[PDB]
Formats: sequence, structure tokens, C-alpha cells
Amino acid sequence: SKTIVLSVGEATRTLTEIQSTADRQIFEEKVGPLVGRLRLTASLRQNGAKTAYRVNLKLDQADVVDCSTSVCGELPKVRYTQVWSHDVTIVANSTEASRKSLYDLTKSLVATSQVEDLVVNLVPLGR
Amino acid sequence: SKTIVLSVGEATRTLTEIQSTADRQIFEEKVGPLVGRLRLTASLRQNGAKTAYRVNLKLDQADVVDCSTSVCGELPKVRYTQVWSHDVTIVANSTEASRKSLYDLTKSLVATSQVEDLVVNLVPLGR
Amino acid sequence: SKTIVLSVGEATRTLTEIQSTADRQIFEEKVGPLVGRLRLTASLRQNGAKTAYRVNLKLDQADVVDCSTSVCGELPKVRYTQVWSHDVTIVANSTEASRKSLYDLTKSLVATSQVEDLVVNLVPLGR
Amino acid sequence: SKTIVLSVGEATRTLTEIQSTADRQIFEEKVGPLVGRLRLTASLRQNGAKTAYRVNLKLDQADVVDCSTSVCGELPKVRYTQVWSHDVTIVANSTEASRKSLYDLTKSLVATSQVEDLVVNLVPLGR
Amino acid sequence: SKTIVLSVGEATRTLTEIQSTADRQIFEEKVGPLVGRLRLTASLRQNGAKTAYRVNLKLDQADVVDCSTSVCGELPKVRYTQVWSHDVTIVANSTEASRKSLYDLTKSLVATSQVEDLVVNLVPLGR
Amino acid sequence: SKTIVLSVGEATRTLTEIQSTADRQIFEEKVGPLVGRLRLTASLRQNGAKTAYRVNLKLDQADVVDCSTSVCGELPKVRYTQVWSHDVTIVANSTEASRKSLYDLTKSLVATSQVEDLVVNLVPLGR
Repeated sequence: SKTIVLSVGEATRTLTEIQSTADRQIFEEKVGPLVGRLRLTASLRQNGAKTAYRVNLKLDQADVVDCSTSVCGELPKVRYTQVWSHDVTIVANSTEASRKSLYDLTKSLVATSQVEDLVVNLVPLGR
Repeated sequence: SKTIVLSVGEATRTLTEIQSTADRQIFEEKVGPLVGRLRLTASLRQNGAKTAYRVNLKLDQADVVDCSTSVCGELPKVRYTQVWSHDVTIVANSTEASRKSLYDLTKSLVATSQVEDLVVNLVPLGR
Repeated sequence: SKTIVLSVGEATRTLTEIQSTADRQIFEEKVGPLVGRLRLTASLRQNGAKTAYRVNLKLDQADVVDCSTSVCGELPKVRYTQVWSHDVTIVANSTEASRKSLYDLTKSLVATSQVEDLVVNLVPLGR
Repeated sequence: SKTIVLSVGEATRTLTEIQSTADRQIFEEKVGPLVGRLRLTASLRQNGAKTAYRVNLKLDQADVVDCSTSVCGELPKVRYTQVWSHDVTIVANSTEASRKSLYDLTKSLVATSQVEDLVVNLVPLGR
Repeated sequence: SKTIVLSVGEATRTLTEIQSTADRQIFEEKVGPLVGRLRLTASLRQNGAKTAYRVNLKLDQADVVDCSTSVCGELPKVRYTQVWSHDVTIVANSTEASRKSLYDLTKSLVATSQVEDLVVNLVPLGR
Repeated sequence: SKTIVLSVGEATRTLTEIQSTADRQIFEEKVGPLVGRLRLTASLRQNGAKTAYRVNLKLDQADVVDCSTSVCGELPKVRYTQVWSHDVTIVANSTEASRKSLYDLTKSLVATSQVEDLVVNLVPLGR
């Protein structure tokens, strides 16, 4: 299979390849309950007349709840569902330096504190 | 207005707010030629019956070419166009710790070397 | 690739992964002649409407014979074929303690002397 | 009748023969509530034209729940059902040493820690 | 992934595994432009009633052309396409010495000067 | 007629032209028994509307067995058959340097130790 190690700061999470296919790669996190966990869908294809390409990356994670600790009968039930898809449209005949600069800019925008505030406090991006 | 500073590694790019509106925020990068540059579209809304929300983030950048350096007449013409949209469906009554963990996982997946290889070498994600 | 070590008592056998696929994992034992050896087929899937799961495990081993030691001319020919399939239907929302107890009971029933007699002497299980 | 003693580590469970028949042997565990307990189905037959044989072994155990301890009225109700069947296709004219080696290999694969992890953590077998 | 190093005499080319699948392995050479490069397709299967096997090996390489050095606008365009497929039908119960002798004969026929002349000067093989 | 000398390392084999024809050249090895020996089929043609060409090269060798050394009476009988065909699709208006580089790369891939292991041990190519 295929293992992916993610560092959150104090613990390390492990995602395992489940559904190995070319047009659809499904990675699932193995921690405890398999239902309602962390899943990742990856897809790669072409477009038009062999011009550019298309990459899709989605990450889902549904929270679960359980009442067997106090209530005398309740199966683990999912609550909400979060969907975070992507879309990469990069042509083949491009530039390695330009692609590296774009990746660095995306990494900086992700690691900046403005997107974190936009996600947490729901405040529009504008600092 | 609203300025956004992005660090690519050796230089700093500046994006300026251009179309300040609630349902559509348009940021445009100011470097030289305004046509065919870096643009960012942000949108925030609700859904259904005041249950969750919907956030959309798109980033476009079209390359330009010019022949006035050698050829004696050619206006700056755009070449290809890249579209990278997003979709955030996070409910209000959620969990701050869960949202922070999801953001950290997304940042780790973005900063990992697998997505960079998938973007550059067009190799399906699976290491 | 993926290696599996099995201890028979005095020697150790090694099975190697050959056909790495999600819906069908084929492990083959590497000792000498690849044709007519030990093979293992593993499969994992879902069922109905995301309720439970389905696991299938089959183990085959066909004996071979050869006459090149005495007779002039005879290629290694397979004789009989043995099929030992399985079927695991365990729901996701279950109990870890119950699953561990069931696995321990299955291990005890396998390691008991009654199933060995049923296999060897073909005597019905009932001691 | 016919009693079977199984050692779990700290306690001993007793299974009693209930439905004594040649083509179908039904063993049932006697602990408390007979409904929703441990049952075992054994079957032995032939195949084709008196060539080989066919042995089937299934083990079922359904969990039960009750609310009479707190709620003032609820009969013991079954929850989920687990099915673990088998299939033995061993020809008569075989080899005692080969059968013993196969049984030892099966016992080792059952007692190994990989199948336990595959059962508990639902991680595919591959260490 | 999987890297393959090929020595042409003065430089070394590197082919990288792209599409890892059992029934179809796609290797792609990484030098510059990914479109119109060196690709290799490998396939392995069985035949009939588990008698022999079937191996297919194809190698493609399409030349590209570009006019951006002089003409002020022309994307890299492919020209011709070359297809060199193979077919290996070797039974399992064969002979290692015979297979080695056949491989040595094939290597000698490939390295001989007659096939090179047949490829270059298009002269029928017959020296 | 047309003789081809192949060096295996310690001995030299001689193949003789037998069926001299334009659309089908059949070379046969002359050592002893003509039936069940080494044969080579060569074919050259065009394609479409005078664009490129098509070259086909197949090499067959069937092993033989005989029992007249011990058994009273048994004619030389063929056992298995091996087929190794080729396909060359090279356009006329190409490049001599590119063709030479491709031939050198093919010779290196043939003489490498990875294809030898793939042929002998039946291990997929990937070192």
C-alpha cells in the first residue's frame, strides 16, 4: 500500500491507500473508527485536444458522536460533513521557475495568518 | 484600499483591492501590465435555511507575450488562462479545535512534496 | 515488495506480493517453481448503502509432480487443487471488545485438536 | 450430548450440542440467555463422483441489549449479526505430512499479529 | 516511484513511473517538455486455462517542433509518432537454460550490425 | 545462400536463408534436426499514403524431445513454442542522429541486467 505521515505539532497521523485506481485515488486515515474519518480523493486527467491537464484534490472529514458512555444505547452517528475540493489547470509546456514561484506563493498564502482568521473568525480577508 | 503582501522567497508581490463588494471581492496584483496579471475572486454567502455557509475562492493568472523587442509591431497578447477555484462548506455550530486541525491538515497537504510532484511532473498522487 | 514470513516449526516460508491492487491482492510464495505453489487472494469491499463491509480471503495450493529424475521426459505437471475461501461480514459500528473476543474464539477453535482431527481423519466434529 | 470447552484466558466457556444431525451439526453456547448467543454450524459432504470432500464451518454470535435495569419495559433485543463461514476442499488421496504442514501454517497465520491488526484496526494485511 | 537510467553513450536519461497499475505500467521520461516525449507501456497477463502467459512491451516517442525562437507565436506541436510494440508468449513450465539462450540470441541479434543497417538504410536483412 | 553467424559466447550458430521473398524472408538455423529449430520471419512494407513504413521481425524456436535413446520407439516430438515478434514504425523523413540515439538506447535497454532478470525470474522491471 501507500502510507502518508502528517505532523500536527504533537502527534503524527497516518493515512493509508484504500482504493488504488488511476482515475480515482482514495486515501483513508487509520486511527480508530473507519466510518466518519479523514478521506482524500485525488484525480488526474487531460483536457480538450491534449493541450493542458486537470488535477482534482478533495479532502473530507465528518465528525462522529456516541452516547454509549452514558446512555444505554446509541451507535456512533455522523454529524456534519465538510468538503474542500481543488482544481489545478496547469499546461504542460510551461515554466519550471514559474511553477515553483506559484507554489511558493500558494504556500505563503496558506501559511499566512489572514486565511487562518478568515477560517476561524469568519472575517473577510483584508488586512 | 487593501494591500496583500506575498513572499515568494526572494521578492515580495503586492496585491491591491480593486472591486470592493460584499458578494464579490476582486483583488488584483500591481506590478506592471494590469491586463493579464494575477487576480483573486472571493465570495461569501449562506445556504438553505440559515444552516451553514458557502465560501468561494478563485485565483487566476494569464501569461502575456510581446514582440515589440524584435518585431516592429505586436501588442501584448494573452496566451493561456489558469483557473483554480475553491469551495468551503463549513457549518456555523462546529468546533474550533476541529477547524484548526482541519486547517493544519490542509496546510500540511499543501506544503507536502507529493502535491508539488503531482502539479509539476503530472504524476498521480501516490507515494 | 511486501513480504510475509510464516513459521511452520522448523523452517520459515516467505510470501511475496505480486499483484498489488485495491480490490484484489495476490500474494505468491517464492521457494522454487512459481507454477503450482502457494497463492493468497484478498479482497475488501462495502455492501448495500454504506452499512457494513465484506472481506474475502482465499488460500490455494496445488501440488506438482515431475518425472525428469527417472523418466526421460516429463514437464512439471499439477495434480489436484485445494480451495479454502473465507467471508467476513463485520459492521463498522460494532464493539472492539466483542471483535477481540470473537477473534480469540476463532483462534482457539482453529488451534484446537478437534478441527485437526476433522481435517485429517475426516471424522465429524463432535468430541 | 457433546460439550466443548473453550479457554479465553481467564474464564472457560462451554458449548453444548443441540441439533445432532449428520448433514448439519448445531452447537450452542450455554451461559445465560439462549437467544442471541454463540452458535456453530458444521457440515460434511462429498463432491462430483466420489473424488474429494467438502467441509463447511460457520460461527455466529449476535449481541443483545436490554433496558430493564433503568427503563421500565424492554425485552432483550438483538443488535447486529456476525457471520464467519469456512470452506474446506481436501481430497482423500492426499498426504498426511502436507495436511499437517498446511494446518500448522494456518494456525501460525491465525495466531500472528497481522490478522489481529487487520481485524481490529481494519488495516489491510501487509507488514 | 520507480526510476530507470538509460546510458546512450555520453549522457544518461531518466524515466519515471507515472501510472502504477498491474495490468498497465506507464513509464515516462523526464527531461523537459512532458508532452511528446518517451513513453513505455508494459502489460502482463495469462492465457487460455492457466497454461502460458502474455507480456506486451511498447515504446513510443513523438518528436516536437517549436517556432518561438524566430516566429512570434507557435506552441510546441508534435510531428510524427513511432510505435514499437512487442509480444512475449513464454510458458511457465519451460527451461531456464533455454530461456537464457533465447535471451542471449535476441541480445546478439539486436546488437548486430545487420538490424542497424535495416533500420537506417532501410535495406532488407540479408548479409 | 545468405548466411548469418551468431556468437553465443563459446560456439557460433549459422542461420541460412530458405524462403527468399520480398514480403516475407524466412531464415532457418542449420545445426541438426530441421524441424523444431530456430526460425526468423522478416517483413517490410509501407502504410497509408506513402507516409511511413512498417517492419516486422519475429523469432521462433520450439524445443524438441526424443526417447530413442532408452525407449524402443518415439519420433522427435516438439514440446512448447515461443513467439517474439516486433513492430517498427519509423517515418522516412526523420533524423539520422535521432535514429542512431534510439538504436543505442534500445541496445542499452536490451543489454541491461533488468530485462534479463525480468525474463528469468519473472520479476517486474523496476530497479
